[PDB]
Amino acid sequence: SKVVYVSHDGTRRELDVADGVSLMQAAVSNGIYDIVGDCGGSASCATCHVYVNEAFTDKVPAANEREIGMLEGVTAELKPNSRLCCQIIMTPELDGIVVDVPDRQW
Ligand code: FES
Repeated sequence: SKVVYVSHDGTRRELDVADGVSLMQAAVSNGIYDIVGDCGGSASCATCHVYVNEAFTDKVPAANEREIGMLEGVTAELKPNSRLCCQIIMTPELDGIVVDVPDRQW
């Protein structure tokens, strides 16, 4: 299923991501270096911060309490569409989801 990662400079990278893989796992394993994923995906670090495109923000499962506690500490601007992408699990229904990657994670 297609996921489009748009870097801060505007370059769009479309990856095909298998069911059940987090957007963070697909990013880090494919050289999307602007997503760090330091804690390994347990919503313990805030370094997989992305901005979910408005056409998909309400299409993905809501942020649980742990993700909310960690989003508080993102280093780039926190926005209404900020999410930790290790919390976004790919499904066929999300095909085409676009996320914009901030210019910093640390
Ligand atoms: S990889 Fe650590 S919060 Fe997402």
